[PDB]
Amino acid sequence: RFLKVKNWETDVVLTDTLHLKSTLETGCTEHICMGSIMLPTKDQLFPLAKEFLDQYYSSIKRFGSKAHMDRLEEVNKEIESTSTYQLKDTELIYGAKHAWRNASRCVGRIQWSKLQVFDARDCTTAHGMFNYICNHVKYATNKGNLRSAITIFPQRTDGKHDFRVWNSQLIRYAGYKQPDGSTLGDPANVQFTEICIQQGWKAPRGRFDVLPLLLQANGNDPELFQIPPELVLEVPIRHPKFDWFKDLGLKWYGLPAVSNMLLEIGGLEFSACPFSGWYMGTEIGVRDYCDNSRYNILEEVAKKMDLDMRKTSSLWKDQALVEINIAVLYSFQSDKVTIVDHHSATESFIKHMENEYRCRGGCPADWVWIVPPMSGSITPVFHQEMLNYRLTPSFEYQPDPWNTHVW
Amino acid sequence: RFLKVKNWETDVVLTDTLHLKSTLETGCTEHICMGSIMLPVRTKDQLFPLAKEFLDQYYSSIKRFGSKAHMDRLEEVNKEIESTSTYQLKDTELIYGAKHAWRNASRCVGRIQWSKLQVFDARDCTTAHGMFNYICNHVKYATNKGNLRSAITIFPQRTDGKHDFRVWNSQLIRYAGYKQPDGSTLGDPANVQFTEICIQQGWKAPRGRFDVLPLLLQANGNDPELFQIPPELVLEVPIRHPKFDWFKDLGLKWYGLPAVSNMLLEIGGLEFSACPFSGWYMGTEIGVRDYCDNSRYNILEEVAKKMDLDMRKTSSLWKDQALVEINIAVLYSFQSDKVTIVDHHSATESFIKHMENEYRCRGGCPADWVWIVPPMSGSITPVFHQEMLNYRLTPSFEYQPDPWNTHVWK
Ligand code: HEM
Ligand code: HEM
Ligand SMILES: C[C@H](O)[C@H](O)[C@H]1CNc2nc(N)[nH]c(=O)c2N1
Ligand SMILES: C[C@H](O)[C@H](O)[C@H]1CNc2nc(N)[nH]c(=O)c2N1
Ligand SMILES: C=CC/[NH+]=C(/N)NCCC[C@H](N)C(=O)O
Ligand SMILES: C=CC/[NH+]=C(/N)NCCC[C@H](N)C(=O)O
Ligand SMILES: [Zn+2]
Repeated sequence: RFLKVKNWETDVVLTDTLHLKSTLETGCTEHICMGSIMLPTKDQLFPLAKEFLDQYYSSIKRFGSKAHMDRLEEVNKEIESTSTYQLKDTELIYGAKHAWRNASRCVGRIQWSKLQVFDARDCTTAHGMFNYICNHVKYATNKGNLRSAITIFPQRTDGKHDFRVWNSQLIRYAGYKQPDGSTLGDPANVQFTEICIQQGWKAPRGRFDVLPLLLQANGNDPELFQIPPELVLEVPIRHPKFDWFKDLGLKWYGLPAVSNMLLEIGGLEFSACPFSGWYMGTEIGVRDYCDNSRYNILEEVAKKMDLDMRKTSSLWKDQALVEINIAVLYSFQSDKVTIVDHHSATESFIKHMENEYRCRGGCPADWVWIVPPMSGSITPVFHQEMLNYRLTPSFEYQPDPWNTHVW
Repeated sequence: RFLKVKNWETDVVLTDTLHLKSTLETGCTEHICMGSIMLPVRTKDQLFPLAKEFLDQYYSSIKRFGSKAHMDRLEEVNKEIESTSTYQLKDTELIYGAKHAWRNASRCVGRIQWSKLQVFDARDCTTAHGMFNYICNHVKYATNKGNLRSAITIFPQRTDGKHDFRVWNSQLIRYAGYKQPDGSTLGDPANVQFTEICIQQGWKAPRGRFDVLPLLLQANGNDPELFQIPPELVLEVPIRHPKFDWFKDLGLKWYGLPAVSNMLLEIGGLEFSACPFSGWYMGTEIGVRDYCDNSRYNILEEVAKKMDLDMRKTSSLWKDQALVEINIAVLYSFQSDKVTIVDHHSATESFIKHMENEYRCRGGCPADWVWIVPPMSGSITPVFHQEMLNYRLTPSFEYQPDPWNTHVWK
C-alpha cells in the first residue's frame, strides 16, 4: 500500500508505507472524521510482546537470530508462568525512545533518539518515587541547559498496585478559586490544587505557587512532597523594549514535564513515567498566558500597550499576542534557559519528517496539534500534509487517578 | 447513534445526529486519519435514488413530506429520468439545493449567511459570450458599489459529459502571474499556469503586478473563449496602513470580490460543472495567505525591512510582527473604502454561534477544523477550542479536475 503526502509550498511529495503497521483505531471512519477531537491478559499479552521483540531485533539487525528466538521463547515462558514479563534494560530504552518517535502530536520528535532513560522499576515507595523524580528534575534542568529525559516506575501488574503521579506535570502553578467567583493562579489546576489542600498541603495562595508532588506507589494512597526549591528553575518574563512589562508580574517554569501519561511497551503498561524536554515559545506565551481558560492576560498587555481595544478589527489581540511571545522567548534566552520558537521547531519537524519518510517510510503526525496556535500559515508545517495513525510502543492518556483510586 | 462535541474554552457539549445522513466517504479509515489532506457521466439507475433523496429533503423542509405534490413530483422526475436519462430541477428546488450546498460546505466559516444567497438561473445559457454576459451581471449585482451580496450563477447541468460548461479561471477575478526567464515570478505565482493558457489563447498580458486576468469561458463543451471583465465592474482596494505612511508605497492593492469559479455543484444527483459563487473576504485570506504565503506575493521581507525589526534571528518574531500589521492594513483599507470585509475574530465568533444553532435545529454542522481555524492567531479565536465533526452531505460543492487537463479540443 502507498499513500501520498504533498507539501503545497514546495510541491514535495512523500510516500507513506509505515501506516500499514498501524494497529489501533483513530476514532475516524469512512463516514466521519474526528481529527479535531481531543481524545476519541496472557493470550492478549504474548502477541504484543512478540510484535515488540521482533521490532527490537529487527532494529539491531538480528531479526531471526538465535538471540531473537531465545528471548522470544524466554518471554513466552515467562508470560506463561507469571502472567507478564520484564523488559531487559536495552529493550526498555528502545521502547521509550520509540514511544516518543511515535507521538504523532509531538513537533519536537527530531530529538527522539537523544533521550535519557532512568530505570526506576526497582522503586517501591512514594518517598522512593520522590528521590527519583528529584534526580530527574535536576538532570534535565541542568542549570538552564535542558536535557530530555524520562523516569520509568514499576509496570502495572493487577492494576490494584498501580504507580501514579497525580500531577499532570512535575512542575505547575497552583490554582485557587475564590468566593469572588474569579480564579487565582492557574485555572487549569483548580481541581488538583484542591486535592492537595484536602490532603494537607498548605497553599500559599499566590499567583504562581509551585504545586507539591502527590505520588502514589504500589497502589497505596498518594503522599505529598515539595520539590526542592533550588531544583525548580523559573524565568521572570520581561520585554526587550517595554520596560513596563516586568510590572506585569509574570514568570514561568523552564522544565515542561508531562507526568500523567501512560507508556506502553510490548503490551506492558507503565502508569507512571514522567518525561521532560523543553518548551516551544507559543506553549507558554500563547496558550498558557492568553487562553481565555488560563492566565488570560490579553486585556492587560493590550491596555498597557495603549491600543484601540474598541473594535476587533484593530487586531489589538493579535498585536498583544505577538509582543507577549517576544517577551517569553526573550526572557528564557537571557537567562540562558533552553527554549525553541515556533519557526525553528516547525522547520525542524519538517526535516525530521522528511528523514522519517526515507528511513522509516513514514511519520504519523496530528496536524491539528503540530501547527502552532499562532502564525500558523507562516510555519512550514501548515502547508505540509500529514497522515495520522497509532504505532506502539506509545504514550497514551489515562483516567485522572482521583477519578479511579480505591482509597 | 449520538456523537459528542466539546468546546474546551466554555465546556459546552453538543450532540450530533446529522452525521447519520452522511453518504460519501471522507478518505479516512479506522486505521488512518487524512483530515489534513487537501483533496482525498452518471448512470440512470444511480440517478433516481439520488433525486428521490433530494426531493424528499426539499419537501420535508417546506413541511410537505408525503403530500400529493411530493409524490407527483417524485413520479414526474422518475418518469423523466426514465425517458431522458436526466431531469430538470424546478426553480424552487435549484435555489434550495444551492443554499444547501453552501450550508453543507464543511470548510466554510461564513455559513452563518447560508440562507441569504441570491441565485441566478443561467440554465438557458448556450454560448461563451452568453456566459460572459451572465458573469458580468453577477459581478455587478454582487459587488454593489462596495456593499457585497452573496450570489451564485448556475449554468447548464452536465449531460453526457462532452457538452460541459466550464469557467477556466479559478475565481472570476484574479491577478495574473508571469514567470520570467530570471527565474522569479511577477504577479501571482498561483496563477502562472492559467495566465500562460490565456496568453497562449490570445490574451495580451500587460505584464504588470496586479493585472486582472481575462475570463476564459467554455460553453456546451466547445473550446473556451476570452473576455475582459468591464474595468468599471472590478472594484479594487489599494492597501495602506493606518499609521505607516510608507505602507502605501509598497504598491499593494487587491480586488474586493472573492468569487470561486472552478468547483462543481451537485444537486439531486445532477452535476453543475460551471456555477461561480461569491460572497466576501475574511481579512486573513488576503492579509496572511495571498500576501505572506511564500508561494504568493511573499511580502514579509519588505514589510519587515521597512519596519526595521531584528531580522537576524527568528526568535525576535519579526515575521509574526510584520504579519499582524499587514493584516491591520487590509482590514483598514477595506473599511475606509466601505468595501465589505470581516476579520478572523468576528467571523469565527459568528461561526461558533451559527454552529450551535445548526446543532439545535439540524442536529449537526459538519466542519473541517483544519480549514475553519484562521491561518494566524489560531488559538485566540473560539473555533480553535471547538471540537468538530467532518462528514459530507449533499447537495454539495466538490472539486473537479482543471479543465485544461481534460478538455477535448476542437
Ligand atoms: C525536546 C523538546 C521537546 C519539544 C520542543 C516538544 C514539543 C512538543 C509540543 C509543542 C507539544 C504540544 C504540547 C501541548 O500543546 O500541550 C508536545 C507534545 C508531546 N510531546 Fe513533545 N516535545 C519535546 C520533547 C518530548 C519528549 C522528551 C517526549 C517523549 C519522551 C515527548 C512526548 C510528547 C507527547 C506524548 C506529546 C503529546 C502530549 C499530549 O497528547 O498532550 N516530547 N511536544
Ligand atoms: C459571506 C461571505 C463568505 C465568507 C466570509 C466565507 C468565508 C470562507 C473562507 C474564509 C473560506 C476559506 C477560503 C480559503 O482558504 O481558500 C471559505 C471556503 C468555502 N466557502 Fe465560504 N464564505 C462566504 C461565502 C460563501 C458562499 C456564498 C458560498 C457558496 C455559495 C461558500 C462556499 C464555500 C466553499 C465551497 C468553501 C471551500 C472552498 C474550497 O474548498 O476551496 N462560501 N469560505
Ligand atoms: C478542539 C481542538 O482539538 C483543541 O483546541 C486542540 C487543537 N490543537 C492543539 N494543539 C496543541 N499543540 N495543543 C492543544 O492543546 C491543542 N488543542
Ligand atoms: C496541508 C494542509 O491541509 C493545507 O495547508 C490546508 C490547511 N488549512 C487551510 N485552511 C484554509 N482556510 N485554506 C487553506 O488553503 C488551507 N490549507
Ligand atoms: C515533557 C516534554 C514535552 N514538551 C513540551 N514542550 N510540552 C508538554 C506540554 C506542556 C504544556 N503545553 C505547557 O505549556 O505547560
Ligand atoms: C466565493 C466566496 C467564498 N468566500 C471567500 N471568502 N473566499 C473564497 C476563497 C478566496 C481565496 N481565499 C482568496 O484569497 O482569493
Ligand atoms: Zn480523520
